[PDB]
Amino acid sequence: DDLDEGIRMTTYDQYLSHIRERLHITNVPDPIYITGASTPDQIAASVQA
Amino acid sequence: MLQQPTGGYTTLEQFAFTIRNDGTNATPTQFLQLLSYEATENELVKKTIPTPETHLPSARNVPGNVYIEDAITQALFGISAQNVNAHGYFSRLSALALPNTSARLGLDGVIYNSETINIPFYDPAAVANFAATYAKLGNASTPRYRADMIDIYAHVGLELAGTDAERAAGVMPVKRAKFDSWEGSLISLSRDVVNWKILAFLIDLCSLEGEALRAFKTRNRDVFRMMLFIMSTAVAANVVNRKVTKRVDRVLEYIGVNSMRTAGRTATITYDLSRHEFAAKFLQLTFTRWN
Repeated sequence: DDLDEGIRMTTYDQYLSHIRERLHITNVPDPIYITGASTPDQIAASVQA
Repeated sequence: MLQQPTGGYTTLEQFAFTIRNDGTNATPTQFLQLLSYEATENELVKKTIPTPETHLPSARNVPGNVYIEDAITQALFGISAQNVNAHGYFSRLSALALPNTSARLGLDGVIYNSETINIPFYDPAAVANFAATYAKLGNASTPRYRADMIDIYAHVGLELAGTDAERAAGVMPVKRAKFDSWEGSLISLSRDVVNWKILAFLIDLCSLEGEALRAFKTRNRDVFRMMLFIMSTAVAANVVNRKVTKRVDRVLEYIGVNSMRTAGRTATITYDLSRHEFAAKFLQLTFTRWN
């Protein structure tokens, strides 16, 4: 444990208000959708862009 | 932000179309069994249906947001007297028809300009095809565009009261349909079928593909034969109720033949001149998509 690490969860409405209108100012393609299949390869590669 | 697995939003318990009668709540399928009919000898033959016109009206700039869904039902099955409605914010729909738009269509039956916080809405991709067909309902009273309020009704009666043995030949004998009733009856089904979430149905028609369209049309050919019955008693010439010993029947004059004024007056739901043009524009637009 440590009350830290693990995974970071946030509600969709909090995302659209703060994160979505701010990453939108720059010319970066919108965040990639999590795959139903596994993509532990490009998860950060598409997040890199 | 609900999505469809190609089962469609109708394959869901979120919103389901159920009539209330018999002291408990029942599904449309159970109701229709009560509708028994005979023949009166005036052949109601199936004509052809002319294709709609592609031109889409323009959603004149409008701030705020109108309840696009409200009016769709508030005209068709609206019970309480509805005044002239040929005018109105009835075509904000087309503002969803274009590819990249931000305007979203929520659940409950609203059309937001910008998706706002905490509001569940249909999928932005499958609401596009629904618009490129129904936004065309904006020009319902423009002269040289309006449909014809006579021939479509022939199509309607062959649906809710046509035994297949007949539709396969395209011709049927005019019927007089009577089921058994209770108190308010015809008016009660209207106050009931109004709040049904019609958008939860129509979206499915323009998206779901042959695999899940043949299966969709089989489980929902009854939710259609319900909002088609009420819409019909707003046309019939008479509503006089026959009497048994203790029982009461709601004989309906001539389903499937269209007159111009309601038999209900007081007994059933009523249309208006501005609504006759509207029902013909809906009934015409929807049949091509269905059939």
